[PDB]
Amino acid sequence: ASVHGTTYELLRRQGIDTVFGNPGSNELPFLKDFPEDFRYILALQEACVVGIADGYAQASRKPAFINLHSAAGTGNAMGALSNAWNSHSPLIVTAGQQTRAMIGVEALLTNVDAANLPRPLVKWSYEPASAAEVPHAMSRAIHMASMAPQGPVYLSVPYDDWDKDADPQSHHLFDRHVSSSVRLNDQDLDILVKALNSASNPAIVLGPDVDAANANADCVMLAERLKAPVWVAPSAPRCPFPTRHPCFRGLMPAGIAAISQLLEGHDVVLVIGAPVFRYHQYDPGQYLKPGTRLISVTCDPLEAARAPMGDAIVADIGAMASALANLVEESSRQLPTAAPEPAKVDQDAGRLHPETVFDTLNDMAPENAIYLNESTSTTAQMWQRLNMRNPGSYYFCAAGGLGFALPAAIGVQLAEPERQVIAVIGDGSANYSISALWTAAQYNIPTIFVIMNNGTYGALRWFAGVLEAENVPGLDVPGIDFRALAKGYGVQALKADNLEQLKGSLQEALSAKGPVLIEVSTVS
Amino acid sequence: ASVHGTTYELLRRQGIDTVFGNPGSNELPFLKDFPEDFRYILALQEACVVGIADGYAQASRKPAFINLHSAAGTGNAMGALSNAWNSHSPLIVTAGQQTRAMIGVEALLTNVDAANLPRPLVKWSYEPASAAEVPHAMSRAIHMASMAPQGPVYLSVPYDDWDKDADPQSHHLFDRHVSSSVRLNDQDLDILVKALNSASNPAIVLGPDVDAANANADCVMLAERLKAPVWVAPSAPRCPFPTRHPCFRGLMPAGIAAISQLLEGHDVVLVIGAPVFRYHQYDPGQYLKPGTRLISVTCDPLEAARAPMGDAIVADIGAMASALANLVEESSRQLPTAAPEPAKVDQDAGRLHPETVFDTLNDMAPENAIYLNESTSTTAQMWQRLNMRNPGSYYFCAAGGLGFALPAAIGVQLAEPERQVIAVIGDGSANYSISALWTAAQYNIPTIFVIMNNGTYGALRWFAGVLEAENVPGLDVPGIDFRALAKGYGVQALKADNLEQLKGSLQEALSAKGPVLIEVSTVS
Amino acid sequence: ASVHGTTYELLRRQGIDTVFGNPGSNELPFLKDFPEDFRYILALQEACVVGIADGYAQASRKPAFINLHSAAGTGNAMGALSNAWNSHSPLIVTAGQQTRAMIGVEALLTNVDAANLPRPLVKWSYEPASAAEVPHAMSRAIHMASMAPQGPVYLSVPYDDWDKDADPQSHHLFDRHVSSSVRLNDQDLDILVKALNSASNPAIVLGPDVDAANANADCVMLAERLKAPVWVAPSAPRCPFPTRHPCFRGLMPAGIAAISQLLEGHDVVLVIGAPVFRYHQYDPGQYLKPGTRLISVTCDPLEAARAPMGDAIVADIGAMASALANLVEESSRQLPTAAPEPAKVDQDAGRLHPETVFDTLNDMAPENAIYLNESTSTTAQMWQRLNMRNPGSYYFCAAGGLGFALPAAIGVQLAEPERQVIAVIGDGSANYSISALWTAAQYNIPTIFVIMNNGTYGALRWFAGVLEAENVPGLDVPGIDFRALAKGYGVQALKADNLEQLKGSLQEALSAKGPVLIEVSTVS
Ligand SMILES: Cc1ncc(C[n+]2csc(CCOP(=O)(O)OP(=O)(O)O)c2C)c(N)n1
Ligand SMILES: Cc1ncc(C[n+]2csc(CCOP(=O)(O)OP(=O)(O)O)c2C)c(N)n1
Ligand SMILES: Cc1ncc(C[n+]2csc(CCOP(=O)(O)OP(=O)(O)O)c2C)c(N)n1
Ligand SMILES: [Ca+2]
Ligand SMILES: [Ca+2]
Ligand SMILES: [Ca+2]
Ligand SMILES: [Ca+2]
Ligand SMILES: [Ca+2]
Ligand SMILES: [Mg+2]
Ligand SMILES: [Mg+2]
Ligand SMILES: [Mg+2]
Ligand SMILES: [Mg+2]
Ligand SMILES: [Mg+2]
Ligand SMILES: [Mg+2]
Repeated sequence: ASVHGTTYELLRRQGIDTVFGNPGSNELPFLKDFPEDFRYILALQEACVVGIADGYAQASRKPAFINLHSAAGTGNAMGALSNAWNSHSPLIVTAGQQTRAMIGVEALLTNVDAANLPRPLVKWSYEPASAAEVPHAMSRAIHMASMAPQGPVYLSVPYDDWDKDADPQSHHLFDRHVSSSVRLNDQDLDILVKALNSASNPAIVLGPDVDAANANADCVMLAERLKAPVWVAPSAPRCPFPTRHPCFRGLMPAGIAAISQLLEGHDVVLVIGAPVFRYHQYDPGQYLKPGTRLISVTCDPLEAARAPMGDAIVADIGAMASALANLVEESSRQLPTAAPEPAKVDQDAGRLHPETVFDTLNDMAPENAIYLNESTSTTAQMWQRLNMRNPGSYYFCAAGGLGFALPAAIGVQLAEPERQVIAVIGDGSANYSISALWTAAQYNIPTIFVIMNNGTYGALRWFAGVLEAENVPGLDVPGIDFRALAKGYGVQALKADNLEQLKGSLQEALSAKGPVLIEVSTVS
Repeated sequence: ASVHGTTYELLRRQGIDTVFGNPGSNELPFLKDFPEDFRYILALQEACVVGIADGYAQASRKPAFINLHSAAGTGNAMGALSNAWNSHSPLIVTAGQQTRAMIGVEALLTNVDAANLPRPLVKWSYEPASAAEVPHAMSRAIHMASMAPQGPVYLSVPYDDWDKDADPQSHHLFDRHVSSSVRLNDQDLDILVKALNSASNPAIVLGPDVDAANANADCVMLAERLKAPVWVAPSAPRCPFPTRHPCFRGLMPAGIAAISQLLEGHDVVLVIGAPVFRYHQYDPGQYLKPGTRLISVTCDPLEAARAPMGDAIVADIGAMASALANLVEESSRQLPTAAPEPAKVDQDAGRLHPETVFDTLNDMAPENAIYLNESTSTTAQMWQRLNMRNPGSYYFCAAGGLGFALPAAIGVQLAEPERQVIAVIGDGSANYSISALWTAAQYNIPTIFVIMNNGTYGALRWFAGVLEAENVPGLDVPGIDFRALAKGYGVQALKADNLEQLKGSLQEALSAKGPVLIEVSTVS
Repeated sequence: ASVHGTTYELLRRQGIDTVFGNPGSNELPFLKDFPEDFRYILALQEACVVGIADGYAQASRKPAFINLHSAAGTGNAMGALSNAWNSHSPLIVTAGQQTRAMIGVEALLTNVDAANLPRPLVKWSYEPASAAEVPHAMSRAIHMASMAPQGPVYLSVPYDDWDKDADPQSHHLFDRHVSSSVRLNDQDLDILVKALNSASNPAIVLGPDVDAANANADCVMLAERLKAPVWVAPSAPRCPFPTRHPCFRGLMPAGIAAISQLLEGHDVVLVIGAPVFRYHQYDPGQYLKPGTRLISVTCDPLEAARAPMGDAIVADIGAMASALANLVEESSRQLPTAAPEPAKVDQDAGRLHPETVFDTLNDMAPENAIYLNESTSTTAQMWQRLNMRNPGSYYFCAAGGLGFALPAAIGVQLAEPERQVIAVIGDGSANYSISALWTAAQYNIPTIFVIMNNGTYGALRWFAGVLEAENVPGLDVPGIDFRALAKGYGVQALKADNLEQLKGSLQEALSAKGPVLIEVSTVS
């Protein structure tokens, strides 16, 4: 069989039925005779292609397959790959290369030294040495993306390879299964369990790999047994815990001093599925104050190695959370009391406070809504004001790279047609991947986009305060008409200039059959 | 003095007065106290930032300075860097890094293994080992970008470096001059001149480094003296010769067979400032037929090494073109006859043929117009139908990466306020860097954008023919309203649905004070 | 024709007739049917292979061809490649790779991600995508190594490629010539010449690229015309000037302060063919004192960019030295006074002072001897005490990596059979590449090896003084019998335990027909 036929058979046998792409000449021999059991999702720029695929992979908890055009297409996607690396997203990024005989003369569209292009943002990067072994290289890519710690991989394929005969041993690839579903050996697990049972004032911190593993419910059980407060680790890309559960204590600020203050007094701190820690802002102080032992469970050796404190165990989050939840004793300590309800902020008949927007969303959205956040100055309020009961309910750019949420919201909605996706995106952030809107229109993917328009890069004004930076250019973005941008790409466009309009526009959007963009005038 | 103060002094002393950027926290300590003799040009996404800077650099024939945000911002610009590499654009790309103390824990916005990120698309990539040596690193970056063969470079700077004391010997950097303005030694130059003088039927092929060097007029003199036909090398990123000069024979098709047939019969072919050759489509045949000797003058050792045929000389294009033009004898052969005028294609009262669009542009645009091309199915007709008499009159994505022309047209217009820039961009290509429109509106940069809307990726339909590729998904882009997109970013939007409307809209756009977008309905 | 046949034809047509190698399975399809007009030089370890080839290339002023075994062979040679990079040695390093079909499974002897292995120590590194284009890749490698600035390159070739059919257009590669023989344009050259003519107290500093270009005689004329003192730039890999010419001022110490003190009072300093500057030890101070302008002529853009001071011109050293020597005016100033003769140090009838050894060598060696230095604590004395009148008379590890001189002395002797090579090597340094001795015995290459045995890493004891480092382990190397090592590899072994024995052993060695090693007992 041809490399083309064999490769699509491998993909379908490994569970893949969707190609996210932006096409070019080097990809036509791969895309031709596109099989009837596959679907192609076109996006108009490669940051959008990868963002959509990323959302889809994160929500589906399965690998997503991408096809880009040579160096220029790969290059346009590299900011998106930076986020995918930090979120451990299983992305198989393929890019078409020139014919083997043209690479050395560097014909137009040659991807020069291709394997090096996406580094250091991929787990594995490769250009096969022969056409016949392309299916083997694709198998390697699929498994490298899917094994813990999951992440993006890159495969560059010369376009003349697809019509060649595949290695006739390729069929052994089709049904290979690779497991990383491992947990600490019994002897050492029993020791850890005794340490948790012996703690007088334990605390738990959860990161995004909990939600990726769907270990949320096991973490709820563990927190209830230990009667322990639970925080989400800073710079959170996902939500690993029901945010109105009595044990929940919210998002940790991404500051060294802020976090060691929160942990003080807790004799054992158990961190599960997070780096230790994804700090951000300048906030100097102690990593960990005296009297606290930290134990980290992570799926990623790189995280375990770089932690500045604590013991670590490298294992599967799902398997470890399930084991701990079922082995620890039920403590007779008092169960924590829930955090108080957020205060209502007064809202006059003018521009909307972000607190008003989140309170209104929480009042009106379905209880299984999925939120994406790229409204960078309002994250703390978002976490306080949205009740997110279910797994898979929150996404935020895991490497801080803007241009994630708008396309990712489309991919999430494609993966989860039964759950309403609502992306809350600042006016600045919306531009990075604005053309992704077209894909929602074209494929009638009913994502709701809430644009928080205050005319400025607001979070950068906050950082300017922290960093004592005055006379800084480039912080204001006046003169963008988001309803016109939405019309440009075929998406229904509503406005909300006051609270009454916000309520009406959301009511309408939640009743719509296609995607809807709401431009909200928010306070500066 | 501080690293901040010393670095701005180095930049101004080296002739830099403009920063193209999209800001973030790691860049605030660089951008604060922004000096009064500098200007900042904001763009909304980093492919746009780099495209604008690239157009500015290419048109101004001087380095452009860029400031991006860590890995995510750098990553978003990597497709743009692929084009810049191929066009030898002197781009100084700086990116802010986390504090030195935070890199090791990989805080959010740490650019991990930063120097490797932009490779292989840069000449030089570096992260300084100490704050005090940041000015030295910047000096190295400036000169690496500016020396032949010019190209992009990358410097990653931890944000805590800017407030530190600079090396007190940094002042030696300020006025360093580095020259690569070199040409072949007299003995070997005389040998080359004799070979040209005795050729019976010479031909000349010119590439983009001729236009970069402003060697165009010297090449006209050389062609007139040798009485030689002149072609532009394939996949042309720039125009190196007056396109209605009698010697001019047009753009070479980017095909191996096509080019060897054109050169057949010419005993000596002199290639100046081009790779040998930037082939593209599948078009197998001989590189060079018997009876022809090829001599290449290139500024780039990499080009010289990879040519499949001919002798090469690595030298400055300006210096070599000037020397040759002034040393060769005047041949008594007949001057080549000018190419025939293109035929006027039949045009009814409906959608526009591209030939009609180019004929109308050529009739109406000023003689010193500057064109950019990202209308990928219409390039051959564009070259035939636009009379471009002056240097610096044409730009096309040098690596074939879409998303170049829209932002680059803004940078070119900023560099050349006295020359009307007209970007001819397909409906597909327009989306890659659509947000760049905002920069033209905000800074009132009066670029004209002509969107050729035929609803499809037309060039990919053509490639599908050559590659015999049927049932290919993703080739159509219906449902984009470009007038609404322009309104979204504050750019005046006109329509042209037929020839009368095209004439009217162009007359208006040529009389406008700000940027204008014209959406032209073209034939499928 | 086969890839094998075509590749050997390319090598011979490009002037290569010698393969330096250590063989393995992946190289047998290349080495089989070895052409009768080629010679193979075997060495027993790959650092030795590369060092021998390096000496041969440097002395012959032409590229040398190397064949190593996969990753392990390449890896064993990487210290040698570090020296080759710094000396701009034109080395074509080929390494055999596994068959294409086995690279992806990573069979034993697969060179994984091969092109990245030798980086950053090579100008170009590549693994061809198709067998048919291996001759093209070899052409690229030859020209990349040979173009200014010359340096090592790497090509990894799957072993199944050699028997495949070569691209039948490969014959266009055979006679390609690339010239980098360029110099500054007339206008700017005349400006430089006027600045040199107007200088009141010029100084000249010369580096290794002068000797590589055989520009030595032109630099002598330039110095005589300008009546200027001449230094050799620090950490000198080669000798660019007659060391007893009256202008010669010796080797610059490799310290920042030391060099600015030496240059004080000189209004113009012209540096030719050197980095500015290859400092070594800690010696902080001013790079250049006020009142001194520095102008650097270098063949290497990387050197020009990183200099912390001065103007620079990137051009061919041969072409520029010849041009300047012939254009400058004869100065009316007095010629510099020759340096005084070195003093004779007291020498008893016991162990030899190094000064005694060098004085004796200078008294006895032929005037056209070629010296190599890897006696690290005695370099200053060697430069003061050896009269080297001719080009090509001195080599020292250009990156400071020990293991160079012993093998390189064999390659230099192979390249220059009419000049006696004398390598002066410390007892510590001798061990790094000791097995190279076998190649001298086997091929009867009559190098003389003078081992300076003082039982210690003496230069490191000096650095420990500068760095105030006490209680350092590993500085002594007692108990090595060099006469036994020489016998081990079949090289005649003599001793010199006092001055009379040194005189006798040198007289004998200079009359020998094969290689000779002399173990000299030197003071500690
Ligand atoms: C690709 C990329 N470029 C720039 C930044 C820096 N970024 C940090 S937040 C921010 C402002 C975002 O503004 P907006 O989306 O309007 O939200 P606000 O801060 O106003 O709530 C910027 C530009 C980034 N993180 N990623
Ligand atoms: C970044 C990037 N992605 C994809 C491609 C492949 N590309 C080749 S031409 C083309 C179609 C462009 O369509 P349009 O601009 O409408 O012009 P037309 O071909 O219709 O004239 C595409 C998508 C590319 N070259 N660069
Ligand atoms: C590969 C390598 N390893 C270690 C060193 C460090 N090196 C600097 S000089 C020196 C001592 C060499 O001793 P010897 O050759 O006996 O000469 P001496 O210093 O005694 O004159 C050492 C080990 C080096 N330069 N290169
Ligand atoms: Ca067990
Ligand atoms: Ca905002
Ligand atoms: Ca189109
Ligand atoms: Ca000249
Ligand atoms: Ca010693
Ligand atoms: Mg409305
Ligand atoms: Mg990279
Ligand atoms: Mg000359
Ligand atoms: Mg390496
Ligand atoms: Mg003997
Ligand atoms: Mg003896």
